[PDB]
Amino acid sequence: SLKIGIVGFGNFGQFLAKTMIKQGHTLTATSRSDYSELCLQMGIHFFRDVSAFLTADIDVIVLCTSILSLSEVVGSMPLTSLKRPTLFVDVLSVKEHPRELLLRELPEDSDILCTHPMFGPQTAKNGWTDHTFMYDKVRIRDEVICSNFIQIFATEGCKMVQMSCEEHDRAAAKSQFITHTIGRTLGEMDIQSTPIDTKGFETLVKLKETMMRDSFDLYSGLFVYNRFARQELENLEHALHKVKETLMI
Amino acid sequence: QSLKIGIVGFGNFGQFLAKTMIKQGHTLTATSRSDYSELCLQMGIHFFRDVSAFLTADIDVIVLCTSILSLSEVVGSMPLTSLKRPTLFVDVLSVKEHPRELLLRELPEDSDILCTHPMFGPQTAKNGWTDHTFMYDKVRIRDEVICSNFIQIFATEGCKMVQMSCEEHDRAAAKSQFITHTIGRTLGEMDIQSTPIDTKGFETLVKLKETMMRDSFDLYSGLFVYNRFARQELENLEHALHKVKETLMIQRT
Ligand SMILES: NC(=O)c1ccc[n+]([C@@H]2O[C@H](COP(=O)([O-])OP(=O)(O)OC[C@H]3O[C@@H](n4cnc5c(N)ncnc54)[C@H](OP(=O)(O)O)[C@@H]3O)[C@@H](O)[C@H]2O)c1
Ligand SMILES: NC(=O)c1ccc[n+]([C@@H]2O[C@H](COP(=O)([O-])OP(=O)(O)OC[C@H]3O[C@@H](n4cnc5c(N)ncnc54)[C@H](OP(=O)(O)O)[C@@H]3O)[C@@H](O)[C@H]2O)c1
Ligand SMILES: N[C@@H](Cc1ccc(O)cc1)C(=O)O
Ligand SMILES: N[C@@H](Cc1ccc(O)cc1)C(=O)O
Repeated sequence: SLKIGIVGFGNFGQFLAKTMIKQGHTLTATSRSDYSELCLQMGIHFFRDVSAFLTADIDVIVLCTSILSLSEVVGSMPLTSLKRPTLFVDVLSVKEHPRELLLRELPEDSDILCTHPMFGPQTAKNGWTDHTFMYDKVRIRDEVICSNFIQIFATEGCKMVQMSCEEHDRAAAKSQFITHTIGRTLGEMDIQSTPIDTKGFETLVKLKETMMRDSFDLYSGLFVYNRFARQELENLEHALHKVKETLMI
Repeated sequence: QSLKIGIVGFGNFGQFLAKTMIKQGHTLTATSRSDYSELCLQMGIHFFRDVSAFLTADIDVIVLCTSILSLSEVVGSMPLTSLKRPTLFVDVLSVKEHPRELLLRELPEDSDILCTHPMFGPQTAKNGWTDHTFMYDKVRIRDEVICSNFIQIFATEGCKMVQMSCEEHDRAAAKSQFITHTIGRTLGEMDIQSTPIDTKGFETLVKLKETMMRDSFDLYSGLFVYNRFARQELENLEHALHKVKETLMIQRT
């Protein structure tokens, strides 16, 4: 049982909180917007003031804010007020950025665990089993607390993948970022089902619908803060152009 | 007497009203600028992200719970021709001449208008609404049954029921609640602290400060910008403080 504080209690913060509560951990939260009533509903304590959140009795701080805002959020936190050395976990969709920034900004005696649960409310509605949880033990000295946190995902059946933040971003730029870009592009075309949909087109409509559920902040953070994304955007754009020219001749 | 109620603006006060409406057995729908999907799931409310879908739902009464400052933009963005049926619009803004004038100008003629201000909220009616004041003005009512069923929501909670014009409301609110918030905001800027030797009077001021600082600055701003009688009351406050101050100087001398 862990005392887990969520920083950024939005869509994915709430998603993680439901399962950690179910396992019996003690959850608290803080966020830019006021989630007092939703935390009341869920049965957890919300701290309108980040300073009171950080002086509380807390084993793990999970950074669930948007990629775009992480630097501002960490910058606004009075981290010297931490009672104890504390494990910091990030769940951002890109990994080199939070690794670099937490190593730079956190107090040195705070541990760092960089993760990406490769799933969320769209793909893992009825549980985490067989979805991938990527993690990088960036700066761990309390292996007990870190293992307790990682076990949250192991006991839910996740496929557990240790890899560096760099290898994550290289792979994510080719897969997740391309998938979102295609979903977003179909969203601007506003593709719609017809009476003669093929199965392939049905999957694309569904892919469009699920990708459009993520914020534009999230999508844009995949591009801005993954140094490998720009070339994958080029690869996609160049390939489409080459396909077009085989048709145009 | 159980209603299909849609709430526009599911923020701090919209949620406050919904809690008691759910307790009474009403069926609630909500829409808002921000996404309250999860919280509405918890409370059993049907949440529409898009106001156009909101307006085609099965709604008896639409309750406008957006900030004073945003009412004009929110109503303006509503495709009001999407309305399935003539519908009662209720306003719960803390000032009243403004929504009354705007809804009479903007709403479809066939839609009824009840202009209200519950003189209480999360800070003062935390443990129930009993013997708090609920003000209302029947601006344009033709279906008396639905209007009466809505007003019943507050009467059954033990509210003090005050029928009064929107003008008379703003006249009284400029002299009272605006002054109260101004004093609380002034004490908040002074950041007054408790002391070894607090008197009871000072204790109530500290408490008043804390309660007044819990409302949004948008709200406090709306009390002044959209009440044509607030400006004179802010002058009367400064004028009174300076009158007291000068008598101290004369007493000093
Ligand atoms: N399935 C998923 O959605 C998923 C999966 C894996 C990882 N992630 C990652 O989890 C994190 C949150 O994802 P999300 O889906 O909830 O959507 P998101 O739009 O990326 O992030 C929303 C959260 O970021 C906060 N936020 C945004 N801008 C802020 C700013 N200037 N200042 C302070 N706080 C700000 C928001 O606070 P408020 O809510 O209080 O306004 C909210 O809590 C992201 O880093 C995402 O990359 C998401
Ligand atoms: N005790 C009270 O607080 C109390 C008592 C009586 C009457 N009232 C009145 O009830 C109404 C709500 O008050 P409140 O306490 O909840 O705080 P408020 O700050 O006055 O209003 C908050 C609501 O206004 C919405 N909003 C603000 N700016 C907006 C904009 N440009 N566009 C669209 N929506 C906007 C917000 O939408 P989102 O939440 O989706 O962001 C939120 O729902 C006010 O008119 C107030 O005068 C309040
Ligand atoms: N939100 C998607 C997955 C996802 C996870 C993280 C991301 O960064 C992006 C997408 C889902 O429900 O599975
Ligand atoms: N929000 C405070 C004060 C307040 C009352 C009425 C209002 O219209 C606005 C603010 C309360 O709980 O009472």
